[PDB]
Amino acid sequence: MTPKKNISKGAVLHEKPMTVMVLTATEPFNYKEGKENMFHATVATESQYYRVKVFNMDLKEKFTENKFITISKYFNSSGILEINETATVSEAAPNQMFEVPKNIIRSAKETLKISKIKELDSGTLIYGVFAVEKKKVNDKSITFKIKDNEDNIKVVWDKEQHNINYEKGDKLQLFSFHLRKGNGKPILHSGNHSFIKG
Repeated sequence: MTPKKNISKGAVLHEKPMTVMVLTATEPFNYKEGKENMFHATVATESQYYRVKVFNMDLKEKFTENKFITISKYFNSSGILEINETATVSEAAPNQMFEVPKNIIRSAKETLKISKIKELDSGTLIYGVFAVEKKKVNDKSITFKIKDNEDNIKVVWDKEQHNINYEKGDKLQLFSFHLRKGNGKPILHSGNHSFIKG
């Protein structure tokens, strides 16, 4: 349970070595005061793409775009790969490299429509780029209203005493926001590793 530090629960250990190609990665950022920084990344095999959360800062150099890395002892939290100090992350061997299908790359950088987001299971982590229609700011949280051409949903953010400086008509890129579906209009909500980046 110390190999599983900073790892979301339910996450499954994968000793099975898998080589991926790095599509993108964010700048390292503080997600919890007193904790090591983390960054978000998007990777891809031939078959499909994965969203990745990395909690070992000693790996930032490794996570460069268009690079191929072989990972092992990584975790799987409901389709999301979580990498910590337990994992082995090395530069890939050439024979393990591959060509990533175009449709997979684009499906990785594609942003779902809000109306189709709303149909995903509650608890699903939501990534995407959305236009901002409306903003409400108070002391507990900031509530954005993001819009499509067809639909709008509310993205409420409670955690980092409002470091963010985005307003109406701007474009927000979201990371690891929780889709909450209950008795009422579904919302997107900030979680532990949730990250905004306009």
